[PDB]
Amino acid sequence: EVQVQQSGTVLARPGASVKMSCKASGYTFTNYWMHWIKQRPGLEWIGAIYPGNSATFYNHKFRAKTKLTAVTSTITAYMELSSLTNEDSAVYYCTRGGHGYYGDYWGQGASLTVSSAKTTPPSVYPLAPGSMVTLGCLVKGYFPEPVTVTWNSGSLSSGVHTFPAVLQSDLYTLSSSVTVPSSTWPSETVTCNVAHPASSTKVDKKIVPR
Amino acid sequence: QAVVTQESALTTSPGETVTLTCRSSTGTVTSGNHANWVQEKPDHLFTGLIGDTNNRAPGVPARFSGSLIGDKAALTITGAQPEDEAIYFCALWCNNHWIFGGGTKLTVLGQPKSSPSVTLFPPSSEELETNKATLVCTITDFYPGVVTVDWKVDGTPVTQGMETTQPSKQSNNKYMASSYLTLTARAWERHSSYSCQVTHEGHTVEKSLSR
Ligand SMILES: C[C@H]1O[C@H](O[C@H]2[C@H](O)[C@@H](CO)O[C@H](O)[C@H]2O[C@H]2O[C@H](CO)[C@H](O)[C@H](O)[C@H]2O)[C@H](O)C[C@H]1O
Repeated sequence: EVQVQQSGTVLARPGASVKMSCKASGYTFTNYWMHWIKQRPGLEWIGAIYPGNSATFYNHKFRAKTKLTAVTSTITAYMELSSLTNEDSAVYYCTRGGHGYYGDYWGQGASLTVSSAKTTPPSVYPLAPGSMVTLGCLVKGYFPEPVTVTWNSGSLSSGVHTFPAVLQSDLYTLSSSVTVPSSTWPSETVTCNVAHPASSTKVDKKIVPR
Repeated sequence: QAVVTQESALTTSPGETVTLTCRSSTGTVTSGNHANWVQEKPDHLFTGLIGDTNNRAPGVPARFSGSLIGDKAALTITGAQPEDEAIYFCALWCNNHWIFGGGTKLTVLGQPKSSPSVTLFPPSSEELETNKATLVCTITDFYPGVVTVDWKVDGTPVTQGMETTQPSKQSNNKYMASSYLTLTARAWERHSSYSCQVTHEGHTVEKSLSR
């Protein structure tokens, strides 16, 4: 049916430039506008291209930054972003538009991160307190995303909360918690397992009373 | 320029009718502004709803309708379902730019309200050993998904040094979020009492510890 397929995750340095792609399927490309949308934790319109006659509209704010193109042959629209800064880190969407609208069907979004940080392993710390008890693990200072966290090698699935990463001093920090019966710990061990594939890190942290 | 304004959060019950509005700083919204409405669900899942002021996009349920109600564009959901709990953004075509509203968080009460479980954890000794101190406040199981987090160090409000994640949806459809206070072990040792204060639906939950 209609599908707008986007390219994947991009990692880039300051000053550099990147090209993102968006392929149309289930409709005639040349009769619709392909728009591009920036999401940074608010939404902003970048601009739009009409592939049948290659007309474009830009947001004035993005005129110096973006270049939109389309190939009616490979049914792909493209966006070039140049002179990257950290302010360009955001998720970007391409959307299908027509008369009076910009986006009935949306792509899934391609994530862009602009950073000069290098690949760093996480430092993992146990979070002990000292009816039910809540234990946690802090995954601090890693780059890039993602880390995965299991508890007791996946055995402890129930009551587990892994939080979204926040950026602190250009590296990520994440935490995960598990709540277990208070009669169960310290008696039955609780270990968090953190893997960070980019730095091929695999670390286990037993939670011990304080 | 033009600023587009929307309610920031609305709450309704399943079966009820709710209306979301979209106003512009350049005066009345008209037809030539082609008001668009779209929906954001958990995990960057966007769905176009309304195009050109009132056209339903393909496969949008008929309970969603768009209209002008006076000087404003509005989205009316007649008979709201639990799956309509989402962020709704309007946009207007103005001076050859699509300009976005801030988005409205709509809660459609699919289950009873739930107060947050707040846990505050001290820095681990292993971290202190690196000359750093991070306090972690985890906030889970609250519904509606709207929370304000404040940090207090010896009663003084903390204005720098903390990070809070945007509320995230749990698998049981309640919400969770975490907040961090990072200090150097020297600032950590200069104060006795630390508090994580979470306000949900007018009520505050406070968790405190002492060094
Ligand atoms: C990108 C842009 O696409 C749509 O507007 C276009 C119209 O559909 C076509 C034909 O009707 O003409 C123009 O290329 C676009 O018109 C928009 O811009 C004109 C410029 O004179 C006017 O402002 C029109 O009101 C406006 O529709 C879509 O409707 C809006 C936008 O996403």
